[PDB]
Amino acid sequence: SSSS
Amino acid sequence: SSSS
Amino acid sequence: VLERSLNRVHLLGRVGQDPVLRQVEGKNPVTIFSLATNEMWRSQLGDVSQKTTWHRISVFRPGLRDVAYQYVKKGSRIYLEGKIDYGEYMDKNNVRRQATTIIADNIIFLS
Amino acid sequence: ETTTSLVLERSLNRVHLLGRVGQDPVLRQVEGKNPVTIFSLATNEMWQKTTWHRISVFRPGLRDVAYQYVKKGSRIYLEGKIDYGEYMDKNNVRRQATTIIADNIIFLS
Amino acid sequence: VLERSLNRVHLLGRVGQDPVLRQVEGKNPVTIFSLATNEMWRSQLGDVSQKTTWHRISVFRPGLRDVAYQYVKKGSRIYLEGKIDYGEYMDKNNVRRQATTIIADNIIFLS
Amino acid sequence: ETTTSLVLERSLNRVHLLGRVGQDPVLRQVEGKNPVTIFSLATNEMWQKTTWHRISVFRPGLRDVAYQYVKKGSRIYLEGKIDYGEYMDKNNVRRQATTIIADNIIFLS
Ligand SMILES: [Mg+2]
Ligand SMILES: [Mg+2]
Ligand SMILES: [Mg+2]
Repeated sequence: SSSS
Repeated sequence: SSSS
Repeated sequence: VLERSLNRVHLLGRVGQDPVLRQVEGKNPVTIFSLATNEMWRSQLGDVSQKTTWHRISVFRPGLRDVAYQYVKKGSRIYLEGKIDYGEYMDKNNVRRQATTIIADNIIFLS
Repeated sequence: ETTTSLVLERSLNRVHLLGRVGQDPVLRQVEGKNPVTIFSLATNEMWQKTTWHRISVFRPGLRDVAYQYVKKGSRIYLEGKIDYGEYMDKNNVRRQATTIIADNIIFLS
Repeated sequence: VLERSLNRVHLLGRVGQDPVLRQVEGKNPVTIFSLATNEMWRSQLGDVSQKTTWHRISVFRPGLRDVAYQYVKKGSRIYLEGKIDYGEYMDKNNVRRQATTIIADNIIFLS
Repeated sequence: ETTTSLVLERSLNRVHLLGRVGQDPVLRQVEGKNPVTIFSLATNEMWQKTTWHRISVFRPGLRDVAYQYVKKGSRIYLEGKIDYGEYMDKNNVRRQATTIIADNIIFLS
C-alpha cells in the first residue's frame, strides 16, 4: 500500500 | 518476428 | 427517453485503396474505403508479433462524403472519428448477418 | 513483406462505449488455450436505433472481474479495440463476428 | 487558415464538492467544480501505489452550465468531455501564471 | 482513509492532442532518478487561440524515441493523462505546472  |  | 450512451471510435491509419463512391439505388450516396491499423505486441532475438486490422469506413455526411472521395487516396494517412454500425441484414435465410462499418463523422488528413 | 517489414509506424484502433449489458456474461475458451469473458452491450443514438455490441475480455484479471461483476442490465463504460473476427462459416462463406476487445472496464451500476 | 488540431479530454470520476456558480463581473457566468480521478499502479503483500488527481472543471455552455450547477453534487460520479485551457494571466509581475481548467462541453450523469 | 481505502473504483483521465511541436525536445531528470523527455505542443480552436501544452514522456523507450524524433515543427498525435504538477514557488505560492504525460506518440511529419 502506497498513497501519494 | 511474427505476423498474423 | 432513453439515458445517454456512447459509441465512439478513433482510428489513425493508412488507407488501403482508393475510395469507392457508392450509390446503390434507394439509399443515399456513401463514400466507402478501407483503413489499415497495425497492432504490434511482443511474444535469441526479440520475438515480436504484428497484426493488421482492416476497417471498412463509410462516410454518409454530405460535405464530408465528397471531401473523402476526392482527397482520400491509397496509402493516405488519416485520423478519423465515428461510430460503429454493424449493418444487420436478412439474407436468403430467416436470420441476420452483419456488415460492420465505421460511420466517419470527422476526418483529419495527416499526410 | 520481409522481416524488415517491421512497420514501427504507429496506428490507433480505439473504441469507447457506454451502455447497458444485455445478458449475464459467459465464459469461453478460444482455440484451446485463451479464456475469454463475453457479454453484450447496447448503445443508442438519438436520430431510435439500439446498437448491440459483442464485448470480449481477454486480459487476465479483468476477464474474471468482468465475469463476476457484469450482469444483465449493468451499466458499463469500457474501452478497447475493434476486431472484426472474420471466419468461414459452414458453407465456405466469409462472415464477420465483430467484437470489441475491452482492455478497460468501469462499473457504473 | 491553420490546419486541424485536437484538444480533447475524457474524464470519469467523482465530484469533490458542490459546484460553484461563479459570475465574476465582466466575464459571463460559469459553473465550477472539481473532479477526482484515481490512478492505481503496482510498485510479502502486493505493493500497490495510488494517486488522486484533482481536476478543475469549468462549464461555460449556457444550457450545460445550469444543468451542471443544479445536478452535480459532492460525490456525484460523472463522465465528461472537454478541452484543456490553461488560463494564462498576468499577475503583479511582468509575466504570466496559469490557472488550468477543463472546459466541459458534454457531461453524462452515471450515478 | 486506511489500507482498506483501496479505491478499486475506477476512473478515467485521458487526453488526446494533435498539433505542432514548439521547440526541440529537452531531457531532464526528476527527483534524482526518473529521466523525462519534455517538449511543447500547440493546438488551435476555430472560434484564433493557440493553446500551448507541456508534454512529458516518462515511459522508457518512448521517451528516447520522442527525444530523437520529435523536432520543432513536428506534427504529432499523442495520448496520455493530465498531471497538474502543483508545487510551491520561491515565495510559498502554490503554482500549477500542468503537463500531459504521454504514453503514446504517433509521428505525422
Ligand atoms: Mg483470469
Ligand atoms: Mg480515448
Ligand atoms: Mg530510456
